[PDB]
Amino acid sequence: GVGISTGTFNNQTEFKFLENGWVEITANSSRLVHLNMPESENYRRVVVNNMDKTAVNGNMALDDIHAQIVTPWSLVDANAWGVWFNPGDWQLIVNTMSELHLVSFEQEIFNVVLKTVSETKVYNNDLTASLMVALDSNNTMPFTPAAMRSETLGFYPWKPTIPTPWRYYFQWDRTLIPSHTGTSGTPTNIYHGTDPDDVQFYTIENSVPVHLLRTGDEFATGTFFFDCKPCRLTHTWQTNRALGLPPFLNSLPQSEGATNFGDIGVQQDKRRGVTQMGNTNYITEATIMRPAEVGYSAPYYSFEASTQGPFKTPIAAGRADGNPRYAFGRQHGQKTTTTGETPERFTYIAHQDTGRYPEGDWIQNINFNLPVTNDNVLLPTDPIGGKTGINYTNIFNTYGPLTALNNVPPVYPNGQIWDKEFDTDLKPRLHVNAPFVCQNNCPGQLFVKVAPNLTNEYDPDASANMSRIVTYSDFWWKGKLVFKAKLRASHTWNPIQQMSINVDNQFNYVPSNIGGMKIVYEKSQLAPRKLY
Amino acid sequence: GVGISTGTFNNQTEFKFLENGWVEITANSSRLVHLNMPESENYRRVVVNNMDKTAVNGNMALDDIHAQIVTPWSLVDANAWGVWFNPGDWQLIVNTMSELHLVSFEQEIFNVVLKTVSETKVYNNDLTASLMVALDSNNTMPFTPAAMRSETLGFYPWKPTIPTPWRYYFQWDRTLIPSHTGTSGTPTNIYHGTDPDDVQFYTIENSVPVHLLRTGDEFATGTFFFDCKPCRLTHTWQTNRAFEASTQGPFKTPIAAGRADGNPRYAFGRQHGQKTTTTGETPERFTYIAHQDTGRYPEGDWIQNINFNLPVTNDNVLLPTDPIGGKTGINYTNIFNTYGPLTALNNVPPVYPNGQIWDKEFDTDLKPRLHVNAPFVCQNNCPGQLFVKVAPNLTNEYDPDASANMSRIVTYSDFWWKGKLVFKAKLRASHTWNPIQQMSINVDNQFNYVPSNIGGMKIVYEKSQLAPRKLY
Amino acid sequence: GVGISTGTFNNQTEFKFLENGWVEITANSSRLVHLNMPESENYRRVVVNNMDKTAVNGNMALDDIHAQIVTPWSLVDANAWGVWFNPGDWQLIVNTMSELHLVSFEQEIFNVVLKTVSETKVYNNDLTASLMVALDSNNTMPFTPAAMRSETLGFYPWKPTIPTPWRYYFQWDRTLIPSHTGTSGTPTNIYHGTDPDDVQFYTIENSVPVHLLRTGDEFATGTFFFDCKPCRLTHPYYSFEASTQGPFKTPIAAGRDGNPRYAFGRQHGQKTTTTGETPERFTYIAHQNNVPPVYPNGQIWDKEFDTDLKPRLHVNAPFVCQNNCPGQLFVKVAPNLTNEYDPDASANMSRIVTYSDFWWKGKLVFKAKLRQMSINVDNQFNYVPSNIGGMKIVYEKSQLA
Amino acid sequence: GVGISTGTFNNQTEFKFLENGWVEITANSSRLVHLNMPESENYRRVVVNNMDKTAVNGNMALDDIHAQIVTPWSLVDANAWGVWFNPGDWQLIVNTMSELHLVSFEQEIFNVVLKTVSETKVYNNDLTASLMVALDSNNTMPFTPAAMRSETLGFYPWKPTIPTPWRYYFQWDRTLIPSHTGTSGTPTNIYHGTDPDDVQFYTIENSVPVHLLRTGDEFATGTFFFDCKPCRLTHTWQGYSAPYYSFEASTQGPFKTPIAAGRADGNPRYAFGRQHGQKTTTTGETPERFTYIAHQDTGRYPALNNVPPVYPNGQIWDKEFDTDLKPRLHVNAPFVCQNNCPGQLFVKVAPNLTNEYDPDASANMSRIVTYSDFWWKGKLVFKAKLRASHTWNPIQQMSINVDNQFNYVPSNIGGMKIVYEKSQLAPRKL
Repeated sequence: GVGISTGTFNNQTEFKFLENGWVEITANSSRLVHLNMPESENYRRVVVNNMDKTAVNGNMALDDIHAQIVTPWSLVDANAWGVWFNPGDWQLIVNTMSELHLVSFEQEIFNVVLKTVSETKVYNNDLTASLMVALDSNNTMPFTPAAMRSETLGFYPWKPTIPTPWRYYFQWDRTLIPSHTGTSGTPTNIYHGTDPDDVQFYTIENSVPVHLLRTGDEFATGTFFFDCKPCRLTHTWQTNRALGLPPFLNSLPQSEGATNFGDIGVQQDKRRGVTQMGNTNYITEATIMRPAEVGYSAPYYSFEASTQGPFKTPIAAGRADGNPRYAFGRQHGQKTTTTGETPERFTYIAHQDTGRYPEGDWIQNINFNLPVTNDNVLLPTDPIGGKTGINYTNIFNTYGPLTALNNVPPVYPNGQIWDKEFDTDLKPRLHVNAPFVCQNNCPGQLFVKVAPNLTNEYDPDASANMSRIVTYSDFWWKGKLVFKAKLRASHTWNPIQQMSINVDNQFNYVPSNIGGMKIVYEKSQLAPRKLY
Repeated sequence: GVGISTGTFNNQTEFKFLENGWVEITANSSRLVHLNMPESENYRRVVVNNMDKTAVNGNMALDDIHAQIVTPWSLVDANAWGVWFNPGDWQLIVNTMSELHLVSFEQEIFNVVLKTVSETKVYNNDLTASLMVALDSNNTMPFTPAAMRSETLGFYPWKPTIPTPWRYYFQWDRTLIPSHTGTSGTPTNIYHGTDPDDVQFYTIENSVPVHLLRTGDEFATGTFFFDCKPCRLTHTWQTNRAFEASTQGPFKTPIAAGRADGNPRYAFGRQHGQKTTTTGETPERFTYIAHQDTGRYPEGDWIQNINFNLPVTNDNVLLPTDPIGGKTGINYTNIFNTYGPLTALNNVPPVYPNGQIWDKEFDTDLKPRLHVNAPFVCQNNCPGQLFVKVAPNLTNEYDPDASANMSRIVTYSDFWWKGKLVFKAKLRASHTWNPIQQMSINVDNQFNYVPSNIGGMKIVYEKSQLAPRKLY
Repeated sequence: GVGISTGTFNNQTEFKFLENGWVEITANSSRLVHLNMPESENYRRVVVNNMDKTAVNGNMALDDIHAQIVTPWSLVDANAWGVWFNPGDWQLIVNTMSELHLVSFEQEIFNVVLKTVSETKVYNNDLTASLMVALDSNNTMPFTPAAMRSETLGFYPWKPTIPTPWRYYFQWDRTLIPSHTGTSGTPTNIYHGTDPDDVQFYTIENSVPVHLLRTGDEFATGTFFFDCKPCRLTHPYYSFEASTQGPFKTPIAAGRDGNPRYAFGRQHGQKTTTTGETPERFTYIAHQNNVPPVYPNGQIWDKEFDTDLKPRLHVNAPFVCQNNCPGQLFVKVAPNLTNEYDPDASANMSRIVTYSDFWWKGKLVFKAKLRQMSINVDNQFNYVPSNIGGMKIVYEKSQLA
Repeated sequence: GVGISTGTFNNQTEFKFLENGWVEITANSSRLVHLNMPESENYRRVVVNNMDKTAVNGNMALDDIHAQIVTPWSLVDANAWGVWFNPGDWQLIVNTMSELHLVSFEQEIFNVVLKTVSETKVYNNDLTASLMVALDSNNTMPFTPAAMRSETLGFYPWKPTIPTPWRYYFQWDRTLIPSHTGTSGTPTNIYHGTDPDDVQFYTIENSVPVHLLRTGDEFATGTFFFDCKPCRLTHTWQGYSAPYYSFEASTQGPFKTPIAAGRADGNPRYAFGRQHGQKTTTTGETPERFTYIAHQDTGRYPALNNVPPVYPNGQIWDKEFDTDLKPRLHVNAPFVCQNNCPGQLFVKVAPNLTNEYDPDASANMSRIVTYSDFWWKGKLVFKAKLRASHTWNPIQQMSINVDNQFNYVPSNIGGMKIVYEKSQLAPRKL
């Protein structure tokens, strides 16, 4: 009936210790989700067009033009680490466990309450109204991970949260020919409408079943089961220079201090080993053959254009090029007592040395005369196309059959957990936004809406928008996300880097006088691992 | 559903007589517990400082500096004698029993009502709203017996009661070098913040399973079972003739048996024994002069020289009259400590109605031999503290990116709490020719035990260990 | 749920004839019972003293002095003949029956309704509030026959009734030396307070269980079986003794108050449409060893004394329970508290003004043995309604033969 | 609970045909019934007296003196033909059938709604209040047929109906010597109160069980089974006489001698309101009337044949007299309940008291203004024999024609009426 609860709030996380060094980490997350009725019941098609800001030359990268289908429904997205683990739990994971698997995910909506507002304001319960709830178990709707906008559920168990108003991209065609400031004339900045071939208009009602929960009953998702490959919570330091057998040292130092270097015994042209430079006798640490290349130079801050306008070419590993910058609000880590629209921001400087240092690169001639003359070496000081600001490494790619790379580290609290794999015939090696990638199917997106609570005046033939009783709902959401992880072992003599509270970072992890809270970013790959 | 009563009120107590002179004393108690929504929904970390009062010299003892996590939850606590027994039941216990054992404790929250106020005031039901209830069965949270502040459930079956807003200590560092009036200058009185090594921020949500109870629901704490050693309800007459500081600042070194010092003074309010029709904020107070005569008497103790010449000369005897440290007012008995391998002590008596029943044993490697505040000490585990909080009834205007405190429909709950506490007690036997002292109603104490014209009750303290016992 | 009926009203009397001239008489009675909040939620101890009147010489007999524990609980008492039989049923009983046995008794509370008042006035329901009901099956609480104070349930099936606010005596000591008019000076007339040996402060909360019925729930006593002897339907003046409690009239076992004089209000037989505070009154001049039943105001049963030696008859009831008597039923609207309650504040708790209407249904079984009262022109209009809905129940004799 | 519907509306007349020429006719009827709270919760002994109108000499027939017990309870009565059969089904019955047998009657009160009125007026539900329902299965209470006061349930399934407030006769003694215009002296015209031998103050509470239906409840009564002799829908054309317009004087004043046969005198003249066949959109207080000129020629002009049915206003059944010797017929209903009759169903809304109540105050109690609406469903089962065409010629039949056409279909402003229809049509050989 009305007065009987239908579920238990639970935000614990158990660590269940299995045989042979595995821990099943069960993350439970519970949230009171608050949902206003939509602005309009009708699906809208809206084009955004900042021609005004892109027509001023040089502002090519600020291109916000897109089309989207604004939708009445709202989405409950739990795909972020902060929804599940607190800083203590994340510490216990990263400091002690070497690899991490997803196992399962499930959701429950329970204890729905519906309320109506009447004008002072009086709030009255509507026992007859219903929360409309839909689960895309089949992944027929366009996937929309809310972490890329920081519109996931809130990361504090106590605060209530709100679901993201749903929307998805529509077709559009655009050309934006770039232009520096001081260009002679206006480039062709124009919007070409939409290709009829590419139209896809989706609706929740026609695509998936919908449940009219009312105040007294639950919605529950079956246990979805992942099959993803392990994310590894440990980072690799070995550049190409640090793979294989180091040279033998003949004059070892005989006293302490940095001044007392050791020296290889024999001249560089009389050394022995394998180089991959057929015409050159010099065997050096730069020239000696290595098994393969760790990381790759990629053309940095390259913007590339399709039918739908320009976009940045992503890069798999950063050195600050490549490293991700997260901007986030007060639900999701910023100090809740701060005023102002301005988001808090961090840049995740990962530990791993799979990146590149472009200012150190160079290319030189096949002849390889040793003290290379000016005409025979292209340096990062040298201009391509006469542009002093654009050296060759900006326009340069060395991906190849020998490139080795790591998956992106987890970013706590804002980074995605899982991502859907593309339906392309040829699929990318990695996704730069989440560690785990769903191979064949991914957890169904959960859509919520409050039903149209009509008034007596309604006439469908009237042109104006329908009159609705102003309704809102609160529903408790409970998630259970299960991981399986392997405890580390101390192979080295020396201890490893670890996350720790200290005098500097102390008060980031406890509330303030007026109860303000924050969640700082914590690095997810601390222990070093052996690449070779 | 809504309209069905989900549990029965019961405040009886049953003396069920077992074989071999034992009794199962079962004490049911039931209360109407009134709960407002939190002052603010979020956890706060609040530092109290009273440098204004301690900086004036000689007021070292008045140090109140601490840090605490103010928590939206409220705590329901039954760890006090007056919750369970009325003066007649206690009379029967103290006059008839020789020893007392704790057996079991259980709880139920039942008949939850949720109500909201709209502006004059008009009062409406919210059948959809829910009371959050959490039981710390594994004792993850710090133990906080409300009896030491006199914030337990009320001691009257019929009056309603309130749960104490929960809070717990958060680590702080402090130094307060003591000084007398007439010291040269202000001594070191500074608050050093918090050691990062020691931070512990607990939340009910991350630690305890939280039950939501709408108006039709129940939450029964299952029967917990104690294993504590007996508490003697008898006092030994025989004797042998037959401030310190640590990281957090100064505290008094407790004493196990008073004569004075060492005799506990209890300050309590109108829920907890004060004449309920009194006026003003002043607490009612008693000092518990226990019967047990094992406590020493410093005004009659002296040290004398090993030579032990009978009429002592002055330099061969130390008296309480003699200064130590040049102080006219302090003598050797203040520094003197006699505790050694030979020392024997009795466990602390029960203090009706304000005293605790049980306390959690310390998780130190080496345990104290007794606790002053409770007669029973939970060794392996203790009954889980029960936390309550009405869930946030939000308005339509909520936006979590807004920094200001969330708007909430003013909501309050009245829920009935029931508990059953079981004791096992042994009857006494007359060994002496003479009778023993027994508590009774007399011409003096008569009107303490019955209401007044305007319906005002009081509960007077009653001595527990009335009958004498042989030490040896 | 809320909207489901939880019992059936019944006010029929069933005559069921058994073997050998015995007949079972089952008197069902059902009343709508109205109950306000307690005046104050606390137990009070209140002393009545009327020295203003009894200090006048010659007023020894007008001594109202006592002490009592005024209690929030209210008592539902059915212990009077008028609650069970209308005058036609009593006519059958007295005309045809020779002797009467009390067999069994049961009660139920059902169809509880709780309502609240917001001030004009609007009467909103409260489905969450509850009615406390308690039953003293073990006879822990002091026995309180409401029929002596004319405080039972009402005698008409259709008029709603109220329970009596419960109270019980607290010990006091008094001396009142009697004096006549024309005495030389004031006699000794003083109140000594209370003896500590005699103190007994009972509470319903500590002594008996309590059921917190909301609205959709019922309460039933088990059927109680009496042990009582049969009642037969066939046939120093003004000496006052001083206890420690003060002076009291010595009861006299037989008639020519003298013969018992009953004073009663509109619920209990006075013409319902008559005005004023003045009660209706009669004196029951019996024809006659044991006391007769008095219809409608007389008691049915009483409990025997706890003393070792026990009275041979009770002047106030025909039947006397020897081992134990039916449990008294107590009721109390639970505290419907406001949001501002501070229990450490001195003042009384602020309560939402709430009231309850609940239906009481009793069954009482008798056994009688078959062995005249009649309507005539003078008494004709006593047993029928008046033009404006008036009603009365006149007194009727019992030991006719 | 509250939100679940308890039973289903049904107003279908079902004709089930059994060979050997017998038809089982099941008249389902369903109504929405509206009930206000009583004027007072008290039983009241009211004497009516019109000595003013009867003191004018010659006005003996206008005598209206009686005593009655006005009762808070209200009566749901379905004992009339129009409650069950629409005119088309009645046409089928009178045209095709020859005789009828009553088989059974059952009733239900279902989907109860209780409401309260607050002062503009604002209407609120009261889920806790209850409707008191009482069925007198043992026939303890006096029999009160509502048809002769035109107080049965309404005849249209769509219009909601009200139950009649219940009342019954209390004994009185009244002498009225007759007179005429020009009589010199005032005749004896006085009221003698009542004699104690005849006093009977019945009350529902003492006589019947009562069920307190809240909102989710139903009160389905049992299935009563009649045992009456057949009623024949065919008239003889081939008698007895009596004193025209005689009045007899028992102790309870003059009353007309009923005449068992018709031709005006003997032909019953009905008078009825808007629920019971008058054009619903007519204004004014005047009732619509017809005189039922029965076809049968048993009367004479200045067993014998039974009274015919009078659709829509006439009774269906009636109690047999409790006297030792019993009448040969009743002038009001075709069927007579030989030794038991269906329980009268009494309905009341229980007192919804206010907080200020004091039962020792003399004034009337202060109740919350509450009213109920409850659905009523009944099922009346008949057993009937199809006729046979023994004559050469066709017999008279009920039919629609250009004159009576617009009696049977509604008007533009939504009006309806039910004109009477003659029941006994086919001639019968004596």
